[PDB]
Amino acid sequence: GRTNLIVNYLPQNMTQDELRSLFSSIGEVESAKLIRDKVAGHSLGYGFVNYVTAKDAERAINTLNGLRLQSKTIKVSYARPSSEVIKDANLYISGLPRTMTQKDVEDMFSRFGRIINSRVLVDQTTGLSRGVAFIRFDKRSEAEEAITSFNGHKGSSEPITVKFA
Repeated sequence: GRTNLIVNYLPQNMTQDELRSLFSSIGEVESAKLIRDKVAGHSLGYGFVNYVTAKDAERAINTLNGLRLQSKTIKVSYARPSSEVIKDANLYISGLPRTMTQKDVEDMFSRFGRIINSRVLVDQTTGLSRGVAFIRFDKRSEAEEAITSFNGHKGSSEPITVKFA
């Protein structure tokens, strides 16, 4: 479920602004970067657009890849491809307590390997923590361990589920 996309063949004078604006128009953007020569200032014509939702990221590619601009036919594609993302040491955890927070959940799983990233899910109406979370590990072996170490647990009502996504 990638949110990061790569853009290039961007017109030479397009600005980090026109980039963002042009990508926001499709969804809601976390951050957009235009790659500039730090010293000389000019656009190297690479763009990184990060969405909040994957939905909108998939939406952006469909609508914006191939967009004709100043004869520049820009290319929108997922920053990470299906070659690498598909091998992420990434697991779904339900059953977690509502009091835990991204960091809390992170530290409690520290003990298995290098935690690349983590997202904790909140409720739609209620808004506060849900007990479901996602966690990415450095390499697979660290995740297996969580699965073996935490799949089933405890004074709470339900057992915690750990398994690959």
